[PDB]
Amino acid sequence: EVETFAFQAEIAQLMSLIINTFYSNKEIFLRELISNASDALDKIRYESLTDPSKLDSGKELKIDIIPNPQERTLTLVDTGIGMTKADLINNLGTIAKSGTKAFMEALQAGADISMIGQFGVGFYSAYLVAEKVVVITKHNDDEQYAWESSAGGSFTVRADHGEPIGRGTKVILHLKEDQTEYLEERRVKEVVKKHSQFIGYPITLYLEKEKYIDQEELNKTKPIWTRNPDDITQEEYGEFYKSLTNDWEDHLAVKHFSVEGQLEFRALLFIPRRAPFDLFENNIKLYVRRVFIMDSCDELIPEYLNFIRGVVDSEDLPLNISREMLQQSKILKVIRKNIVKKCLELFSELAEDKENYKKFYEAFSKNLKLGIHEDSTNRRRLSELLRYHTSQSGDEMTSLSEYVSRMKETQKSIYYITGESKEQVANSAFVERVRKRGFEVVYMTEPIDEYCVQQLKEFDGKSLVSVTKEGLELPEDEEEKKKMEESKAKFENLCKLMKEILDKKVEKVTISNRLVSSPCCIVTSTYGWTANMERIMKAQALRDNSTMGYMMAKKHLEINPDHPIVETLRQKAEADKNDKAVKDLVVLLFETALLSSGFSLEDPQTHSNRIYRMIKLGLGI
Amino acid sequence: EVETFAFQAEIAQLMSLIINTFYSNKEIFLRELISNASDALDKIRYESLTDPSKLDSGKELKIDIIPNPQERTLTLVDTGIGMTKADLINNLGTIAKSGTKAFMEALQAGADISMIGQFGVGFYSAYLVAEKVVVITKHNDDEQYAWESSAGGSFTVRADHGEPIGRGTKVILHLKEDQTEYLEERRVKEVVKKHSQFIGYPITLYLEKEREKYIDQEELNKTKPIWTRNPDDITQEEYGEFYKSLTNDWEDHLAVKHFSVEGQLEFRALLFIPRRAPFDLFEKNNIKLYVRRVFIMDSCDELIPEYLNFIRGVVDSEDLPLNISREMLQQSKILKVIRKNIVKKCLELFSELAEDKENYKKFYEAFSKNLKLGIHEDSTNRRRLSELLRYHTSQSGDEMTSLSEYVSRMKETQKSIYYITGESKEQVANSAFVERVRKRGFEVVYMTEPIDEYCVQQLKEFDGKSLVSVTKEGLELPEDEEEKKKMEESKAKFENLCKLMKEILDKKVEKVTISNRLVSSPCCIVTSTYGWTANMERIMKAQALRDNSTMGYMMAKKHLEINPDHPIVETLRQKAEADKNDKAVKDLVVLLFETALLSSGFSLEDPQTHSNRIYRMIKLGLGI
Ligand SMILES: Nc1ncnc2c1ncn2[C@@H]1O[C@H](COP(=O)(O)OP(=O)(O)NP(=O)(O)O)[C@@H](O)[C@H]1O
Ligand SMILES: Nc1ncnc2c1ncn2[C@@H]1O[C@H](COP(=O)(O)OP(=O)(O)NP(=O)(O)O)[C@@H](O)[C@H]1O
Ligand SMILES: [Mg+2]
Ligand SMILES: [Mg+2]
Repeated sequence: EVETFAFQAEIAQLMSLIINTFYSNKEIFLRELISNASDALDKIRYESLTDPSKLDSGKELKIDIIPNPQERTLTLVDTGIGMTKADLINNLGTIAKSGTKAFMEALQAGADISMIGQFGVGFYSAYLVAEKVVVITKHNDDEQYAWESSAGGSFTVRADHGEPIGRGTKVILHLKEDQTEYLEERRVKEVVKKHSQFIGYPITLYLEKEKYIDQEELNKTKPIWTRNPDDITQEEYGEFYKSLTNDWEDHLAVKHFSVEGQLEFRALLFIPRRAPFDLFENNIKLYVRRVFIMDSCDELIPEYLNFIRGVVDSEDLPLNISREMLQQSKILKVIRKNIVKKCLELFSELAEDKENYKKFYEAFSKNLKLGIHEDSTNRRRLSELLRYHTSQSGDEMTSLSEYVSRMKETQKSIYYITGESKEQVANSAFVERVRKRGFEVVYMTEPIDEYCVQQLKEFDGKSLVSVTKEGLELPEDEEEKKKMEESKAKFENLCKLMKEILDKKVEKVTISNRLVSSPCCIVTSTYGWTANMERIMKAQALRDNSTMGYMMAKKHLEINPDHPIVETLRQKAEADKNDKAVKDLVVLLFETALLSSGFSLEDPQTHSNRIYRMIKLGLGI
Repeated sequence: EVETFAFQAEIAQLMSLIINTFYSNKEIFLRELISNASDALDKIRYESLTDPSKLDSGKELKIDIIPNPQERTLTLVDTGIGMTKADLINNLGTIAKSGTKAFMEALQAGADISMIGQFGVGFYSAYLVAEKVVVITKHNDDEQYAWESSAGGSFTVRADHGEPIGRGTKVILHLKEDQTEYLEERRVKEVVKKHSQFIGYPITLYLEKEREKYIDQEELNKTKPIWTRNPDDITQEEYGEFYKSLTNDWEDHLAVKHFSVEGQLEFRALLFIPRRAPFDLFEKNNIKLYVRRVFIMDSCDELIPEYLNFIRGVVDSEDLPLNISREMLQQSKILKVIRKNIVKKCLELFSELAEDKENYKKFYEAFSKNLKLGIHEDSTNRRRLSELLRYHTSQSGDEMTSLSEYVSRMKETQKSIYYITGESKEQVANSAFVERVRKRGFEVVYMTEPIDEYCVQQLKEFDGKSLVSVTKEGLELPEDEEEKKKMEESKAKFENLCKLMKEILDKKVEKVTISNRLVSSPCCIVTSTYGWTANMERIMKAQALRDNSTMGYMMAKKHLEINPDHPIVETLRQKAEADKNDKAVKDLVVLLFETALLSSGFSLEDPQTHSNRIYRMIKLGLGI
C-alpha cells in the first residue's frame, strides 16, 4: 500500500536560484571567497597546533587578491588547508554540503576555532560575476588538482601539472563582460574594507604599477574587541576608533563588554569627542564571527543614542541565506536592551570625571534630553545625567541632585523656567520674587528643554514647577498671606476693569505672588502650551496649523500691587470708571507684558505705532 | 586526463536551509499555500476554455481555510487542477522543480495566464509552522492520493480512501505547539489581508461558532483588484469603494491617477490623493508593491519621494526580478525607474487637478507643505512644483493666486517677484517693509508659513523672473530720474545722522542708512544679502535639534534703514545737529532701534530692558 519516496532536487534550477535570487548585491562574492579562504587557513592553523610538521609545505598564512585585466581574471590565493580530489567532489561539487561544518563538528570538545561557513552555498556566489571558475587546489596529502566549471550543471576535475602552489587553493574567476569593474583597485579595496575588513589573516592586494608588482595590505586594523578588555590600553582604543571612524580626534570614552548565556555577544562602544556637524539628517555595525552582517539603524541602538560609534560581534546568530540579516528580530531587541543599559552605565561612570563629562554634556545634551523625551523606561536614570544652569550655580552647571541637596527645608518642588536665552531667563520677571526668597531656580534655555519637561514630570520625589505657569505657590508666611488677601480685596475692582477692557485677550486678571519689581506679567494657564513652548511649536516646519489652537494656552494677566504704576492706575480707575487715558495705558501695559513674557505679538506694527505716537507726544509733533 | 562530473545537492541540509534560512517571518506560509492554490485554480480554469467538460467534477473555483484547534490542524482546500501521482512525486517531491513553470512555458502563444509560482521552493515554507504536512489531492484523470511528510527527507504516497474531494487539493498542516497562534480567527484574517488580499478567487474562512455550534463561512477577499481593469471603464464610485477598502477611511478619494507603463518594464499603478491629511503624516506603507496580485513590499521611500508620501495606492507588475523570499527585489534600478514614472504621473495628476478650482483648493490646503517640501528637496521637478504654488498676495484678496497670474499682472517696467515672509498674514500685510512697494502698485506675495523659507531658499526665480525678498537689503524698485535725485539729496542731508546712529548702536547694526521701502514707519531693520532672513533665523533658532555653533555662522548682519520723510527722523536729525551728543537723543535712538527690531521680526536680546524703558517712559508721562 504505502509507497515511500525520498526528496530530490533539480540541480540546474537550484543553481539558477543560487545565482539569481539568494544575493541582491553582486559585490559580496569576495565576502564569500575570502571567508572560505579564511576557513581554509583556520583549519590548517588548527592542524598545526598538535602537528607542526603539517606546515612544512608552507610556513605562512595569507590571502592574496590578483586582478589581471589582460585576461579579465580575478584571482584569490590562500595558503590554507587545500582540498583533495575527494574534497573537491564532495564539498565544492555538492550544493548545501559544507566541509567546514563537518570539520567543525568533528572537533574534540570545545576548541578555539569559529569558522564562518555554515550553509554550503557560499562558493557558488562567485558565479554572480564570473562566467567561469577554475579552482586550483593542493592539499598536503594528494597532488595538485584543478576544478573547472561554468555553472552549466557539470564540472571537470583534472590533474594540474602547472606551476606548484605549495599548499592551499587559488580560485580564478573569469569575470563576465558586464562585471569588469572588479578588476579596478578601487572596487576591490572598497569591497574588502566593507565586508571582510576584520579577517584575522593578512589580505594582500597585488597590482601592477617602471613596471613592478605592488602589494598593498587591505586589512591592517586588528579587531581589538576580541581581546580581553582589561588588557587593552587607551592608545590602542584610540587607534581602533580613529581607524574605524576616519577621525583625527580619538575617542572620548569607551565601553567594552560581553554578554554570555543563551545569547553570547561582545560589544565595543565609543563616545565621540565632538558632535558631528550634520548629525541628525552607520553608527553601530553588527558582526558575526568577524564578518560584516548589517548596519544598524534604529534596531541595535535607539534614535537618541545614534552618536555612539561601535561594533557588536557575536559568535552564533541566526542568519539569512544571504548572510546579511538575522532570522529572529527579537534578538535585535535583546541586543538593544543590553547596549542601552551598558551605555547608560558608561554615562553614569563618566559623570565622575568632571571635565570629561562637561565635554560630553556640551556635545550630546540634546541627545540626552531627546532620550528623556522618548525612552520612558530610562527617564529615571537619564534625568540624573542632566546638567542645568541655576541661579545659585553661576557659570558652572549643576545637576538636579545637587539642587535637591541644596533645596530648602520647607521647599516642596523644583522651580524651573524656560526661555530662548540665558540672559532673558535670568533677568525675567517671573523669577523676580522667587530669587528674593532664596529658592534656587533652574534656567532651561534650549528648545529641547520643553520636550524634556513635557515628560519629566518629577524627579527624586520632587515635582517640577514652571515659574511661568499659573498656580505657582511658594511657601507662605501668615503675614504674607494676610497681605496677599488684603491686596486682592483691594485690587479686585481694577482687575475686573482690566478684564473688561482686555476682552478676548486675557482670561483672568489677578494680583501676583511672583512679582517684586515688574508691574505685570503674562502667565500661561495650567494645561496649555507655555509661551516658550508655543513659540517652539509655532516655528515647526512640518506641523498642522489647524490643530495648534487646541493646545494653545489661555493667557492670565498678573499685576503687582506694590509697583507704583499699578497703584496709580488703580487710583485713576477708581476716580474715573471709564477714560481714554486709562484704557490706552492698560493696553500699552498689556502689550509690554506680552512682549516680556515671551509671546509673539499678533500685530507688532500696532505696538510700534503706539510707541511712535507716544514718542511724538513726548517731543512734540 | 579530464574527468567530468555532475553537480549534486545534499537534500537534508537543503531542506533545512529552506526551512530555517530563506524566510524571516514565519507567517508567510499561507502566502505560499494560497498562491499555490491560486495557480492550481488558474490552470483548471484555462483547461476549461478549450474543454468545458473538464469542469464536470466541480463547477466552483474557491479556496477554503479551515482551522481545527481540536486536532491543531490548519487545512487549506482548493478546487484546482489537482495533481496526479506522477505530479505528486515530481512536482511536490522534487525541490526547485516548479510544475507551474512547466505549465506556463508549455502554453502556446501568449495566454492570459500569469501564475505566481516561479521557483519551486514555495511549498516547503509550510514547514515553517507545521511538524507534519498531509496533502490530499484528486486530479481529474487518476484516483485520489495522499502525500504525507515531516521534512525528514522522505515522503509517503498512499491511495486515499477517505471522503472524496471530486477535484482539487486539500493540504493539512499539523502545526507545532509553538505556532498555535494560527488557529486563531484574527491571525488568519490578518495574514490573508496582508499577503493574499487580491487573489482572484474567493478565499473563505470556515469556522465553528455558537449563535448551537454552527459553521460560519466568511469571505476574506471581497475587494477585487480594479487596477487590472482598463482605466477608462472604471467609474468614480468603484474607485471610491477601492480607496475605502484599501485605506479604511470613510472619505472618498480626492483624485485618482490610474496608468499602465509598457515595454521592458511593464507595470500598472493606481495612485490616490487622500481628501484630508493624515495626523501622523510626517511623524510608512503608503505605496504597496504587488507582483501578479501578491504583496511584495511597502515603499519605505524606495518607490516614492519623502515629500510625496501623502499619496496612497498600489503598484502591480507581471515580470519583475524577485527575491528568493518574495519580500524584495534583486535590482534597485527597477525601483528607480518605478519612482521616476510615479513622480512624473503624480505631477501630471496635480497639473490636471489644478483645473478644478474647488478641488485644487482642497488639495492645496491639505498638502501645500508637501509641495513646498518637494520644491526644497526635489531639484529636477522644480518648475512644475513651483507652477503648482498658490499664495496670498496684496492684490489677490482673500483668495489665493498662482505665481503665473502674478507674472501676468506684473507691470511692464517691473522685473522681479516681490515676496515677504512672516509668521502671519496680518503681520506681513501691515508690515513696514511693504509700505512703499504697495504704494507704487507692485503686487507682493505674502508667505506666511514656516516651510516657505525652505521653499524660497531653493526657488531662486520663476518664468525668467527673479524672486526678491522685500525684507532683504538692496531692494531696488524701478526708479525715475527725479526719484533718484530725491534719494541722492536725502543721502547727502542725513549723512551726519547716519554716522551718529552707527556710532550709538555699535556692534548691533552693521550699517545705518536711508531707504526707499518706507513711507509711514520711521525705521526698519533689514537683513543683509547673505545671511538668514529674520523669519529664517526665528524659524531655525527654535528647531529642537540644532547646532548652536552653526547658528552663528549664518546670522544676518542687521541694517537700519530710516525714513527721511518721517517727522521723528527729521526732528532727530535736527537735534543731533544741535548736539553732537546728548542723553535724550541716545535714548530716542535706542528706543527707535528696539521698536524697529521688534516690528522687523527680530527677537529682543533682552526684552526686560525694553519693557523697563517703556515703563520708565510711562512713569514720566503720567508723572512719578
Ligand atoms: N579555498 C578553499 N580552501 C579549502 N576548502 C575550501 C575552499 N573553498 C571552499 N572550500 C570547501 O568547499 C566547501 C564549499 O564551499 P562553500 O560553498 O563556501 O561552503 P561554506 O562556505 O562552508 N558554506 P557558507 O556558510 O556559505 O560559506 C566549503 O564548505 C569548504 O569545505
Ligand atoms: N494545491 C495544489 N494544486 C496543484 N498543484 C499544486 C498545489 N500545491 C502545489 N502544487 C504543485 O507544487 C509544485 C511546486 O510547488 P511550489 O513549492 O509552490 O513551487 P511553485 O509552484 O513554483 N511556487 P514558488 O516556489 O513560490 O515559485 C507546483 O508546480 C504545483 O504543480
Ligand atoms: Mg564560504
Ligand atoms: Mg508557490
